[PDB]
Parts: sequence; C-alpha cells; structure tokens
Amino acid sequence: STLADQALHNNNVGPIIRAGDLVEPVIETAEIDNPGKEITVEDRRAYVRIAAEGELILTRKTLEEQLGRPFNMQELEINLASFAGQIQADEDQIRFYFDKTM
Amino acid sequence: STLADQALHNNNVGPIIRAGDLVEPVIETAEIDNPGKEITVEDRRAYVRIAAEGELILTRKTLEEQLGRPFNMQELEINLASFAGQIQADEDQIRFYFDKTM
Amino acid sequence: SAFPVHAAFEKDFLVQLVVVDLNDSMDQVAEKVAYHCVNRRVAPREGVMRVRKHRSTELFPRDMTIAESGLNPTEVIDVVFEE
Amino acid sequence: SAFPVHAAFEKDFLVQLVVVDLNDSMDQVAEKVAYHCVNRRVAPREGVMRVRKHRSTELFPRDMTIAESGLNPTEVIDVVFEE
Amino acid sequence: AMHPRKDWYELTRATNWTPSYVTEEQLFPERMSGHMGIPLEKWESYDEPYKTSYPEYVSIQREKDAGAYSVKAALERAKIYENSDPGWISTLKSHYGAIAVGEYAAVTGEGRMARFSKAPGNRNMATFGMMDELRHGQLQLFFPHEYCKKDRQFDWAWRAYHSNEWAAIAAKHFFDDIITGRDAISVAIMLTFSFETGFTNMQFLGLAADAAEAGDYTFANLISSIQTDESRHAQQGGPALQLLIENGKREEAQKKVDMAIWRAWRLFAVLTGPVMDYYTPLEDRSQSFKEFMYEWIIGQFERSLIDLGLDKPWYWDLFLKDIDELHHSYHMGVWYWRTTAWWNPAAGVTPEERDWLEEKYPGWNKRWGRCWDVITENVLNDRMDLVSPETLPSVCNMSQIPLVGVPGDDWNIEVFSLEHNGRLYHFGSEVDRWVFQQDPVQYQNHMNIVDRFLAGQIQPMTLEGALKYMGFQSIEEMGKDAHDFAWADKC
Amino acid sequence: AMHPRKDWYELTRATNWTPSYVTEEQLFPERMSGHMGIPLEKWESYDEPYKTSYPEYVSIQREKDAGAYSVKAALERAKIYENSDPGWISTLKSHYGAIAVGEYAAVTGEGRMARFSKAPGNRNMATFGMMDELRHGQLQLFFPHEYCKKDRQFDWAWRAYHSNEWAAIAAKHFFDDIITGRDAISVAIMLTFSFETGFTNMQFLGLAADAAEAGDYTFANLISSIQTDESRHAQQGGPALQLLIENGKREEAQKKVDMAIWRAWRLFAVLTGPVMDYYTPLEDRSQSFKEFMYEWIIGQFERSLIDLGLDKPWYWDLFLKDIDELHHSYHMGVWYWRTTAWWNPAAGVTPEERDWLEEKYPGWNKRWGRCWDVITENVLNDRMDLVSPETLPSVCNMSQIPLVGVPGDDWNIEVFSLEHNGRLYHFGSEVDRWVFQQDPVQYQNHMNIVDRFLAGQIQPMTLEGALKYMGFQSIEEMGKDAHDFAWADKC
Amino acid sequence: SFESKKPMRTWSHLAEMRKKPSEYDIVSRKLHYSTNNPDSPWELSPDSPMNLWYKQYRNASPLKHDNWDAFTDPDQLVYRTYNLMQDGQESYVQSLFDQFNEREHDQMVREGWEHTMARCYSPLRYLFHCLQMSSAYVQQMAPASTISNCCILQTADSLRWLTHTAYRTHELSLTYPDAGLGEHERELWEKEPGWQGLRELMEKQLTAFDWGEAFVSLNLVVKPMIVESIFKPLQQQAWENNDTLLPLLIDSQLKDAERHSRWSKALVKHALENPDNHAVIEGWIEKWRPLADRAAEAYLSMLSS
Amino acid sequence: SFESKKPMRTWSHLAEMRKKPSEYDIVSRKLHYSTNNPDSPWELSPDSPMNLWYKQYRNASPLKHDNWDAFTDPDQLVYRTYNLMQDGQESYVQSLFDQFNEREHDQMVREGWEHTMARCYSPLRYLFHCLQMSSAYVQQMAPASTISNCCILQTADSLRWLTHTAYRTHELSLTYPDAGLGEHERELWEKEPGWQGLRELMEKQLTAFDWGEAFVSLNLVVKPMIVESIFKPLQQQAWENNDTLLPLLIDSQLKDAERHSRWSKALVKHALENPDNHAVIEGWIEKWRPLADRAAEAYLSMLSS
Ligand SMILES: Cc1ccc(O)cc1
Ligand SMILES: Cc1ccc(O)cc1
Ligand SMILES: Cc1ccc(O)cc1
Ligand SMILES: Cc1ccc(O)cc1
Ligand SMILES: [Fe+3]
Ligand SMILES: [Fe+3]
Ligand SMILES: [Fe+3]
Ligand SMILES: [Fe+3]
Repeated sequence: STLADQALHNNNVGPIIRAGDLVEPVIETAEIDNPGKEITVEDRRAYVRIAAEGELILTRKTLEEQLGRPFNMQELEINLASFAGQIQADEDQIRFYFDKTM
Repeated sequence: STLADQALHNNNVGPIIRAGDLVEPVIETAEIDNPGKEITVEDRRAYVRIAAEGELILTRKTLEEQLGRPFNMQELEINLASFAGQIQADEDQIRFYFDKTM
Repeated sequence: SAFPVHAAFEKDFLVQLVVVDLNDSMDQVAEKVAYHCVNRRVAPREGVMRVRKHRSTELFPRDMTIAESGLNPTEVIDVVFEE
Repeated sequence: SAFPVHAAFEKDFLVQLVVVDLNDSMDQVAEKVAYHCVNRRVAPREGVMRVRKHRSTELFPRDMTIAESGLNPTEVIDVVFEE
Repeated sequence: AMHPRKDWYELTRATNWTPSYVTEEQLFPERMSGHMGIPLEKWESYDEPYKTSYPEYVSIQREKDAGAYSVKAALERAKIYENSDPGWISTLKSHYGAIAVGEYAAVTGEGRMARFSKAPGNRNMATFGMMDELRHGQLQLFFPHEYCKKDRQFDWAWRAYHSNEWAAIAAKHFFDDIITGRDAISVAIMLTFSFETGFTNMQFLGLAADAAEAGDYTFANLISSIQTDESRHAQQGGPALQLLIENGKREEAQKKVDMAIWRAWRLFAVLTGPVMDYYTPLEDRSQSFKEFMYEWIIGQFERSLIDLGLDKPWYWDLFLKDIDELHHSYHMGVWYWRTTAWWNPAAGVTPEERDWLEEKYPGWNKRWGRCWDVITENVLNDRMDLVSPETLPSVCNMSQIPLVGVPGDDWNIEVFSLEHNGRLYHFGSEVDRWVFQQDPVQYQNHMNIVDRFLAGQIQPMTLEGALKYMGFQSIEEMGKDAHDFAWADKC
Repeated sequence: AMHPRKDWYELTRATNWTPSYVTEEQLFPERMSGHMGIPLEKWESYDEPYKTSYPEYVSIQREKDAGAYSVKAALERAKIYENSDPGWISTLKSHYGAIAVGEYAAVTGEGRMARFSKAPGNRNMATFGMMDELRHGQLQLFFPHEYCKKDRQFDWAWRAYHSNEWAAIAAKHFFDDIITGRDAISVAIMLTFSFETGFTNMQFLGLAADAAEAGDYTFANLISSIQTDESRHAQQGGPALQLLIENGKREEAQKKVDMAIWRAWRLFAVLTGPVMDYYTPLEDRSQSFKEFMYEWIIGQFERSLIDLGLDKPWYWDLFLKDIDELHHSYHMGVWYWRTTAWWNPAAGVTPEERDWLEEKYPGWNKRWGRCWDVITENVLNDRMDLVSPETLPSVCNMSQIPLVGVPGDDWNIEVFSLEHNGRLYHFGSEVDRWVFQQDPVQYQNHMNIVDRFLAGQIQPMTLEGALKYMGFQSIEEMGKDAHDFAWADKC
Repeated sequence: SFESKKPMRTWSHLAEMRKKPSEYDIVSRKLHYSTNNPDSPWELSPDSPMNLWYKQYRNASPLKHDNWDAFTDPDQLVYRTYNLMQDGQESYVQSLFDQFNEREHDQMVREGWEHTMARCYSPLRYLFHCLQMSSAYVQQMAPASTISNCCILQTADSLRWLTHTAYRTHELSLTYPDAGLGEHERELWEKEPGWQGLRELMEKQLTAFDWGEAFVSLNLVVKPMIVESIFKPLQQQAWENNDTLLPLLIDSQLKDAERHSRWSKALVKHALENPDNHAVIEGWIEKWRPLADRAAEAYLSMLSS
Repeated sequence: SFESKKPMRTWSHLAEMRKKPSEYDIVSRKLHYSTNNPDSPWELSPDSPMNLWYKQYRNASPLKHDNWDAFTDPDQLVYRTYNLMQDGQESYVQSLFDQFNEREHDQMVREGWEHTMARCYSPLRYLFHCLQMSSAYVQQMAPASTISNCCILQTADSLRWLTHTAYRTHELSLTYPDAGLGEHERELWEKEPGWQGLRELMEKQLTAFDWGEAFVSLNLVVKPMIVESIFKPLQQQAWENNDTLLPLLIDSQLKDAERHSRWSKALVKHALENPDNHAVIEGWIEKWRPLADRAAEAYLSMLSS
C-alpha cells in the first residue's frame, strides 16, 4: 500500500489529449503558458497525459499560435479525452487545478 | 502488340471508386441499375475498378438505398477517383458510356 | 434426494455448484466435488479429503451423511486435506 | 585541347559525357570511355576496343587521332569490340 | 456581432420556478428526483464546470463524428479482422457486446436527470448527455455491424443485452442499478461521478492505448472520441456532490459513491482485466491492468474524489488487494467456461506471457500458475475433456459474477453469505454484501442465473439447456479458445 | 424550395459577349488564348460534361478535406516513417518533391484558361480547377511538412522546384511546356486531357494501390482524394478537342495530344517506373509498372481517346516497346547516380526481386541483369568506388533525362541528334526530336544541365560542383542506397 | 441440439428484412431490453421501485400495441444526420443574429415593442424548458427505441429554442436596458395572468406519468397549441412592429415543430393499427384540450394588450 | 566541401522565423519558382513566347519590390479555411433563398420592381464574370504565391456572385415570366447605355496586361467603385421596393468584397515600403478613375430611371 499511497498523494493536473493534431500543440502550450512549472508528459500512443503540479493553464491565444490555424477554446473538446484536476473553462482559457495539496 | 491490341479493344465503362464507404454500395448499385449486364470488379485495395460493356448507369435513388443514408448524386465526387468511358451526370443519375464499339 | 451445495476445493480458484445426495457420506461428498477440480485445475495429491462448513475449523466426520450434518441446501462447504 | 564527346559503350545502358583530348588515338579514346563502364556496369572481356561514330558501320582506325577523325565536340560515338 | 456565451449563459439555466398548480413534491417526486428534501432554491447554486450551448454542441459533435467515420472508412481494407491476433478480435467482440446497448441505456439515466433534477444547470447538461449517449450507442452498433457478415459473434453487439447470457446479466444488473433504476441525484452520483469520471477511462482510453499498439486505429480513434463526450457530461456529478455536502447530506453522498465504485470495480475486473492482461497480445500491452488501475483509478480518480471533499472508501485496503488478485481468477473462470461467452477468450499463458505476468504480479506462478499448469498439461496430453466444465460456477448475488479466490500455494477463498427474508444469498466480497444491505428492496427478489437453474427455470438442467437459455442461437456463437490451443505449441 | 441546377445552370455560363471597346483579338490574344481563329460564337457550343456549381463545390470540398486531414491526424503514431521499408519512404520523398509545387504551378494553367479561353463553360470549370490545384499544392506541402524534423530530404517537397537538381529540371521543363508556357487551348488539350486524364492516374491511383498494400493509408487516402478532383477538372479537355475537330482543327489537336502524351510518358517512366518496380517492397507491388500502364494508359486512356474521335499516336509501336524497356534503364541510372537525387533509390535486385522482374519482363536477367550482376559483385567484394560515378550522363535536350538504351546480351542504344541554328542537340527518342521540331522557338535556346556544365556555368566542374549547383545544402540530403546495401546480404 | 448457421448480413432481428438495412435501422431499432420481461423491466428485484414505476406507467398504459418496436421515424434521423441538419439550421440562425445585430435591427423596431417582447417573448424560456423536461420524460418511458429517439431529438430541439430565447433576451436588453429583459421573466411566468394558463397546463402535463398520456398531451395537444397560438401570432405581431428578425427565427423553430408533429402523427398511425387505441387517444385529447385552449386564450389576450 | 546539418523544424525558407510556422506559412509562401531566374521565368528557351510575356508584364512592371514574397494575406486564408468560411456563408445564403421562396417573397415586391431587376440586376452576371476573368489574370501574373492565392480566392468569390445572380435571375423569372429575365441580359450588357460605361471599363481593364496595373485598376479602382455605386445603391433601391432578400444577399457579397479590399490594401502597404511605388500606384489610380467614374454615373442614371 506504500505504492498506492504514493500514487494517491500527487497534485498532478492537466489534460489527457487523444492521438491527433492537438498533442504537440497542447504540450507546447502547457510549457509556454505555465512558465516556471515543470510540465510532465506520459505518452501512451492513443493518448498523452500532460501534467503540472497544482495548476495548469492553457490559453486559447497560445494554443492557436502553437496549432498554427484559427482555434476557438471550445474546440479542444474534440481532443480532450480526459483530464486530471478540477476544470474551469471559458472562451479565453482552460484551467486544471486542485483546491487541496496532498 | 497482341497484348496491347487486346487491351485497347475493350468497351469497358464505369466508375473507379476509392477505398471507403462507397465501394460496396456502388458495386451493388451497378448490379441493380444495369440488369442483364455483367458487372466486373477489379479490387486494387486503394480503389476498385467497376465496369460493364458499353454503358453503366448509377441512379441516385438506388445508390441511396444501397448506401443506407441520405445521398445527393454530386456527393459521389467524394469517392469517384476516376472512370472509364464518357460521363453524363445530373441530379438523378450518372451514365458512363462509349459512342463507339471496338 | 438431490441436495445442491456450493463447494470450494482446496487450491482451486472458485466455488462451484455440486449436487450431492441427502444420504451421501462426507467421503462421498468430497469425491463428487473433487471430480470437478482435481486434474482440471488442481493437482492430485496423497491424503484424505475432508469436508467442513465454509471457513469453519471443525471437520465433519468422514462417515457422517449430509442428512446427519444439519447442512441446508445451497450452503457453502470446503473440501480440504487433513493437516 | 580538351574535347568533350558523348560515348556509348557496348553492353552498357547509357550514353555518358567523356572528355578526351584533341590528340588522343582511338585506342586511347576507347580506354578513357571504358574507364567509366567496364567493371562498373559492363563485364570485362577479351578483344580489341574500337571507336565509331554513333550507329555508323565504319570503324575509325586504331591509330587515328580525334583531330584527324573530323569529329566535332559533343558528337556521339560508340565503343565496341571487333566482330 | 455575436455576444459571448458568458454574457447570456445564465439565462439558459434560469428555468426554476415555484409551482402553484401542483406541489413541488408532485413535480419532483423523491423516488424519481432524489432531492433528499433539499428545497428548490438550494439547487440553483448548482454550477456545471464544463459548459456548452446548443449551437456549439451541434457544430462540434458534427466535427467529432466526421472524424470517427472518416477514419473507419479509410481503414476498411487494413486487414484488421484477417490479420489481427484472435485475442484482439475477442477484445472487440467483448467490448461492443458489453457496451453498445448499455450506452443506449445511459440515455435513460441522462433523461432521468433532464426531467427530475431540481438543478436547472443539471437538466440542461443532462440534455446534452442524452444526446452524447445516443451518439455512443449508435457508433458502437454501427462500427461492429460490418463484421456481422464475417462472424456471428459480432451479432452480440446488438444481442447481448437482449439475452440471459451470464455476462450480459452482470452488465444489466449493474447498469440497471446505477443508471436506469434510481432517482436523478443517485444517477448524478453513481453514473456521472463514480462510473464516468472513475472507471470508463480504463475501457475507453486504457484500452485505446492497447488498440493503438495493436495497430487498430479505427477502434482506438473511436473510443477515444467517445471519451471526449464522457469528459464533459461526467462533470454533472461533482457539483451535485458538492451541493449535497453543503446541505448536510455528506453521509448519504459518500455511501452512494462507495457503492457505485465497488459495483463498477467488479464488472471492470471481469471485462477489462482479462482483456488487458491476457487477450491483448503481449507485445501490445501498453501497461498491465494493475498499472492502468493505479494511473486512472488511484492517481487520477481517487485524488479528484479527495479534492472534492469526500473520503477514501471504507473498503480501500480490500480494493487494493483485489486489484492484485481478482481479475486473474475472473480470467481463469471466463476461459474455463468459455463456451458460455460470446467472445473467444485467449488463455494468455505461454511461457513468455507467464514471465510477464510474474513480473507484473510477483507470485503469480505459485498461485494461478498452479492451475494453468494442470490445464496446460491436459492440453499437451490431448485430455480435452478436462478443459471443459461439467458443472456451474457459484455466482455472486450482487455482481452476478462467479465466486472466486486465490488458488495455488496460498489458497484462500471466502464467500460472504446472508440470510434475508427466508432466503440464503451469497456474495463474493464483504462489500458486495454491504451493497445489498444498503438497499435490500432493490435486490431482494432478484434471482441470479444459478438461483434460476436450481428453481427449475432453466430447462433442461444441463450445459446445453443453460447455453440455450443464455440465448446462443448456433454453435459458432459459443466461445472457444482464441487460438484453438495453438498456444500449447509454445509450451 | 430550391430550384434544381439544371434549370439555372445555363445562366452561369451565359457570359460571352461581343466586344466593342476593344477588339475580340485584343481581348483574347492568340498567343494567350490559342483559339486558332475560331470565332467567339463557335465556342459557346462548349459543354463541360462534369459540372458543379459554387455552393456545391465549397460544401463537397469541405467534406473531402475533413476526411484527408482526419485520417492523417488519426494515423500520426502508426510508425510509418520508423517501420516502413526505406524504399517506401523514398517513394514518399520522390512523390512530394516531384509533385507538390508542380500542383501549385497547375493553378496557373487553370488560370490561363479562366482568363483566356473563349468558351464560357471552360472559364468557369477552370475557376474550380484553379481552386482544386491550390488544394493539391497545399495538401502536398502540409503532409510532408511534419517529416522535416525527421529528415532533411523532406525539405525537397518545398525545395525541389526552386532547385537545378536534374529531376526538378526535367519536371519544370515538362510542366512549363504543357502547363504554364502555352495558350489556354493548348493547356486544355495538353494538361487537362493528355496529362490529367491520361497519366496522373498512374501516380495518384496506381501508386495508391501500392501504398495501401504497404499499409500507408494516410498517403493512399490523400492521393486518391486528390484524384477525385482531377477526375472533374480534367474533363475540360475533351469538349475542347471535340470543338476543335468540329471546326476543322483535327490535325492541330492531334499533334498537341501526341506531343503531350510522349512528354508525360518520359517523365512518368523516370518517376513512377522505378517506384513501382523497384522502390516499393516486392510484397506491396499490386501490379507491375507495365501492368498498370496497360490498365490506365492503354485500356482506359487510349480507348477514351479513340472514342472522342482522335487517332492512336503515330508513335504507338515505339511507345509499347518503351513500356517494356525504358524505366528499367532509367532506374539503373537514377540509382547509379543516386547521389544527385533527393531521395534514396532502392536497387531492388535481390534474387527474389530479380525473379519477379523476370516474370514480369521476360529476358530481364539477360539485359539489365547483366549490369546488376557487375554491380552486385562489386558490392559483395566491397569495391564501393565502382558503384559511384566519376562522370556525367549524357542528357536529352527535350526530356532532360539521361540518354539510355537496352544493356546486356542484345545491347541497343540510339541517340537522335539534330543540328539547328548552329547548335547540336541530342534526343533520347525519335519522338523527343519530333517534339522539338514541332515548336523550336519553345526550346531552341534552352540549355540542359550537361550543356551548362560544358559552357562553364557550373563551377567548379566536378561532381561536388554539380551537386552544389543542384542545390544540395548538406551531405544528408544527397541520395544513397535505400538500404545501405543491406540487400547484398540476400545475394 | 444446436444448429449450425452462417453469418448474417446484418443483426439477427433485421435479417428477415427484404431491403438492405439502412443506417437508421442498424443503429435505432429494438434497443430497449427493458420491454423484454413484463414482470421485470429492469434486471433487479421485480418489485424494486423503478420496476414498479415502469410496470405501472409503461407496461400498463391503456395505449397498447403488440409491436411498438416496428415504429419508424418518418425522417429516419440518427444522431449523425440530426447534427448535420441542425448545424445547418443553427449556423443559419447564428448568421441571422450576427447580420441583424450589425444592422442594428433592434433599434428600428416600433416604439414599445421591447415591452411586448419582455412580457410575451422572454418568459418563453420557461415554457420551452417545460417542453424539454416533458420530452425527456416521454423519452425515458416510451416502449420502443425508435420512439425514444424521436423524443431525444425533440428534447434537444426544445433546448435549442430555449437557447434562442435566452440569447435574444440578452441581446434585446443591450438596446433596451430598462424593460426588465433578463430580469423579470420568472415573476411574469409565476404571476402574470397571460402566463398562468400555460403554467397550469405544463405543471399538470409534467405530472402525467403514463407514457401514452404523456405523449398524447405533449405532442398532440400542447405542442400544436404552441404553434397555432404562440409561434404564429408572435410572427404576426413582429410584422406589425417592424421586427423582421423574429419571424425568420420563428420560421426556423417551426421547422423543428413540424418535424415533431410528423413523427407524432406517424406514431398515432402505428398505434391505430390497434382499433382499441382510437378511443384511448381521443379520450386523452378531449381531456387536455380545455387546458390547452385556456392557456392559448390567456396568452393571446396578453399579447393583444 | 559540404557541411553536415541537422533536420529543420520546418522548410528551409521558414527556418529563420522566430514564431512556429502557421498552416498558412507552410502551404502558401514562396511557391512561384518562376521568379527565381530573371532571364528565364519558365524552364524553356529564354525567349519562348511565355517567357517574353512574363519578362515584360511581370518582371518589368514599374511596380517594384525586392521581396514580394514577404507579402502576407491579412486573413491568412488557405484553401481549407476558405471553404469552411464560404460553406458557412453559402449555406446561409442558400437557406435565405429557400425560406424567402417558401414565403413567396418575389410576389410581394413593389409593382414594376421586376423590370428594374431585369435591367439593372440580372446583367450583373456579365460584370461579375469580368471580375472573375480579371482576378484570374492577376493570379497568374502576380510575383508572389501569397499574392496569387488572394487572387485565386477572389476569382472564386467572383464566380460565387455570378452564380447568385444566375440563380436569382432564374428564380425571379418564375414569378415574372414576361420581363425578359434570363433572356435579354446580353442585349442589355451590349446595347443599354447604363451598362456601356461598365462594359468599356472592363474591356479596357481586361487588356491591361502589366501585373501591377492589372492589380491596381481591378482592386483599387474598379472593385471599390462596384461597392459604392452598384452594391449599396441596389440595397437602397431594394429597400424602397419591398425587396428584403436582395439587401441580405448583397450584405453577404459585401463581406467578400471587404475581404478583397483588405488584402489589396495590405499589398499596397507592402509595396509602399518602396518609396518609388507611391507615384506608380497613384498614377495608375488617376489613369483609371475617370473610366470608373463614368461607369458608375451611367449605371446610377439607369438605376434611377
Ligand atoms: C475546452 C472547453 C472550452 C470551453 C468550455 O466552456 C469548456 C471546455
Ligand atoms: C457525381 C456527379 C453528379 C452530378 C454531376 O453533375 C457530376 C458528377
Ligand atoms: C455502458 C456505458 C454507459 C455509459 C457510458 O458513459 C459508458 C458505457
Ligand atoms: C504536377 C501536377 C500538376 C497537376 C496535376 O493535376 C497533378 C500533378
Ligand atoms: Fe457513453
Ligand atoms: Fe457517458
Ligand atoms: Fe492536381
Ligand atoms: Fe489536376
């Protein structure tokens, strides 16, 4: 249960992006829009688990620049297969976050 | 040149359908809409060459029934990668045909 | 006289329905259960097979019958080897 | 004194640019062409290499030079073996 | 110009009013609404975190489907059916059979909320939820339909829920308990929170990873697209839970979550466990079942549950032990009784696979390996009668899955029994018994397949009789070893 | 209600009028229009058989692209680049380099017709044609762009037409002759009829078949989608030809078709021939190059040409002989001089492959096999200097491709030379010389790469100097044996 | 003994069709397994609360047919084609909103029209949400998946109308901030006489739990009344007040409304294969018509004031 | 000696950008290889007829810039996004056509309006086709692919407008079969005084072969004149004659028109980086304005009659 305890006591938040054209742009966006946070990426081929500690923001403006084509925030739903953390989303950005620190 | 002569002296007309959801329905449609004509099919995996002697008709009504969903004739363009014969097309059907008999 | 029980055989992975007879001795019960386990998922071994109510410590006497045992139909038993 | 010709070597698959010398004998021309063909795409063989204008029937004399041949720069020659 | 959603969104959910011509309780009856006496006014605090609006929905869902169907069309000739490992094909058969018509049933759970939830935002998000589950049911009938002409087992994508096949009964007993059989708030907690944020990621994304490794992009692309919808409508449960907690109903909320998670666990252990650790070819196992559980259920889901203010379930330690053990026994059972499945279980115990299992589950060879040794010996000696059953397994009165334990060197098996209203029930865990005791009226007169067999409802009382009762319409439909025992050539 | 296209279509092409403020010849100058003196009124008979209208076009093309991009996205992780045979990767590099920016050039051919054709229906269909070629150019830059980060040779999808690399010059000399360098009617006949109904099927559908066998569905799906557009806009040529014939211009029409078909043939023989018979892995060769030629060029295209009332080309028998022979020599050349290509040619002469070649081309081993024997021996003996050239090949003044013949047991090679305006030109066939003689002002002062080398335009005059002139910006970009001679391990 | 059978070209339940099964047949037909066992709709205790609910309100409905599953949506819509259709209609409406806003349409309406909109239009969000709730109830109770599917799409359409109304209420309030737009609709729905007939109608309709009565009251009584007495009169009023957007918007909503009427009428036709059903349906229509008529009269009196 | 280089993240010509290349950059930039060799635009004899044409009408244009390729469409449209945008706008227009036809819009226009449409609207198909031809010419001659791409899309938009006009001409003729709709437009274009200024303008513009003069006359003179003097006055006339469809249609066409003006103005800005270009552009505008003004006056006089 050491293993289980350690797995539970994480503060990882962020998007799980399904395989497709949003994977690389979302990783790059996570890096740019969260300076001074380490972004972790786990590649499972069909999806990529992208995370930061405590909070991870993706802005529409940055994602549009990294994707290279016009992009509305709601379109992320086409490729947002899951996420860790609670979510707060509007037309300008999405925030993945935890209220508690474990 | 026997081989070449024989290849040239054909009267085969009909659609070449690219791999996708239109292959089976077009074959079935060719059979139904041209009773008393033998329909030949050559499967090249990326496309299928479908032919009859002299004339081959595909009607929108039949293709819609064989496809199983609403269908306008012009949509065949999404999957009509090439064709043998001259073409006459309108909203109700497409006709592949030759003027000459070789 | 058919008497359904649910039986767990020692070293097997599951509990199975085994229909025994009201008048079967525990020795016979054990054999009827063993039929569905030994040489299927459980290696044969030396020793005397015993029957006990599931998770119980007390073993039924070898000669005791299902009728004499007080067991009710569809109750769970274990079949185990003497320690 | 550089003299470019286009040469087709017997049993090879193409014509190549070979720069020879105005004063080269046909024997030397043949060797300069052979360099780019024999043991590359053409098996070596016994026999005397000869030079002729492309598709011509007449062979140039072995000792004749490019200057004496009347060939113009960038004209096509064949290098072949005596029949 | 167009005005941003944030400026008008509140009006779309400004739809609660004070009833005058019927009573509030008549309009929202507790048995259907599950509001726990919390008055209408309190429900207006409900705030769905993953919003959409109708014009955005139809536009985006149009795009999602165009992608799913385009990929399917483009890959029809990729020879998946012909060239795939048979274990992978069985994984498809299992999935579509277990899932397609259950998705369609989830429309009803969403509908229950759309009509009976007192929270206006919930009623609207449930409307998109109804639409999403309609999409999922239709996709997961359309996709396998082309394989009907290849294999009668694919008929079960449609047939399974219409049958009394043991696994279909386990699926229906679960879904009818958490989706279609309870009030709107129970649905919000048990379906949208517990099942849909908790477990479905295992089957729709964990399995997608294996599908991608196996080179089945039609399937990986399909189920990962489906999960993008799940990720939105599953967000109805959290705000409900938070509202219940704020209104003095934490204990009630916690019990519902605990029940739903355990019920989901037992079902996923029998469906997803064997797929991930045995059916999927070894080379395509992105992670083990346990590793995926620790990623999705412990690392993600349980951490989210704590963040929202709930507690780890009372049965935490039992659950962890189960993750190490249960699916190995479930797999063994499904395979030994393969003839009752509509898919072809792969044994998955070649020496190379047994080494992997030992690495992922230290001690495996001294436990399940002991039984697989006996089975393997019988196969190598052509004693095929000893690899097919001549009796029924005993079945849990809650999960509808057979009662199992740990075999081999440290044998341990426990059945948890209960006398109730003149009847003897048997459960495969302390938690399953506890679930029954939480709400006996939901379960008490249900008869499991073994109960029916003993009561004379299955005639004749034989293997063949049971197979007919389970809805098998021809011999080809019954499950066989995925590789026709060709794996023995590796032993 | 909406009115059917047939009821209003005529008004969309009722756009000819009689000029009053400038002359008809000023508005449609012969050098740009190519109307051959046929008056405006006669052109109104032009009737495009494959119609579309603007609203249908944007709707359908939206759907076509959604499919192409969705498939690409879904298969990014299919390991094509990593797991494909290197011969297949070279096929991609060759294709995108030879095609992408040429598609964009075809926009100009379509534009020439949209402005300068006297036929109103032609001007409208040419407008959709401009749009189609824009699509094709953009698709075929977008698709390879992701591989830039993997391999500098993919840069040539963009760079090739900006270079003086020998194959890029061959491509540009052809496309500038039939697409961008002639009047609108010549474009209609040479591009839309001859090239686009005749030959492109080889590269966009024949190759798609091999791609599907090779398991590259992103590519097969892409190029087959592209060809659906080709099938529509290519239909501008037939009605032009029929109109020319009706108006006493059969001889002129026939000559243009004959010229274009031959020019296209020589280019496809060097591009598609080696791909189909050598680069594509043996297991993925759906048919041989010759078999595809007999399907697409003889069985389909030539039969259509006869149906429209034209004659078989004068050079028919020469063409048939060429199909048996030319591409084998072109392949040998491209491979021996591989360092000048931007792709990595695969030799394709393992014993298994040589057996296939012998079956598909009886006598192959006694011809090309003789040279491959010498090469193979050198490779097996590590005499690598003998497998790289130390001089330039002689180059055709029309096709810009080296001058070849049949090697081995029945050696035969012929160069067709011509003195013209104080200069000596060399052609690789009777037909190529004939093409030059049809229109010397188009060609007479063009210098091929060997002409430039001899005239001092390429400095220094060495292999390295030529490679720099051809635009190679680093050593990794120059072509090598696809398998690093690993094929020798099969010999 | 079992028999050996070969693969079928389609699902076993469709294998007997003469025609090749359509997309609609494949993904829509015979999906409610809850109708298989009359004693236990759901796979639980036969007397579990939801089993008792279904046995009473679905299985025991006086509206009876031995094969509800054979029902066919006349439009044969599936999720995929619904979204194609509605993305089309909704893109059109959104384009109208954009263009009319650019042209400052709302500033040009007749004096006082904003007050009529505030009183007679904006509170429609309540009515449309009632239709949405009610449609969802028919969905969950209907005895065939092909029937429920029509109800799902109708629930979605009701939310579409609700959302139109919300958007326009907000938008109008930007030009007319002192008319109570977006502020007073609950008060009007609750207290304004012109809304009380509709509110009484819907509160009562929402408590008709028999699936058949729910369907008849909703789709054969309430919804046709809304077309005749709300939608079309609003268009007429809009015309008289130089509101040129509302009539185009309502025309789009009416396309949905006619579609709901088409499938409903098709269900009635199916039901009438059983002669007993005419009196049942007619009885329910006669029961609800007075409430529907009073609702319409009160609304129209308000719109006329 | 050669140097060893590693893979680039993008095309070699974009590798020096700071920003990650967009879809637009990847597929649009620096595609005209015909500008690489000033002596031989095309890979043929340097004095081949088309080489002489390009050397005269492109390379020798007095409109000069050392880096035309750096031009950027302000909208950064590619084929893919153009079709998304236009399928949206065109679906909207087609929906308007459908709905207004259902409502019998054409029967309700003011007495005699059909005659105004026949004379002043239907012959626009000729003018729009001239714009289409002219746009195609600028496409083929422009010295950068990013410029040509804007012209391709503008050629397509011109055909879109032509097609609108054809459809409506036919549709109007169904209600008014005795007004010459669909029959007399060529005669009007050729002979009616109100059309002669426009026809003279376009025939002359179509024979301006210098790429720069073609661009300036088309996009800076003719097209803005059409917006001011044809499109907007037709909307006003339509309003006065109870034609409510035409103004909505023209509003959609005006979106395309403003887009053409946006890229044109962006090209002018790019060109003006070279000070010499102001006098060249200004000179061409002054040259063509009188023809454009006379065209407008004649048309307006006709529309007013
Ligand atoms: C991705 C996303 C964007 C907006 C939103 O409201 C929800 C989700
Ligand atoms: C496929 C098709 C249909 C109509 C038409 O006009 C052309 C082609
Ligand atoms: C069976 C099912 C139901 C709902 C869901 O989201 C997933 C699977
Ligand atoms: C290079 C090219 C041009 C046009 C075309 O249709 C295909 C290929
Ligand atoms: Fe779902
Ligand atoms: Fe769900
Ligand atoms: Fe093309
Ligand atoms: Fe083309």
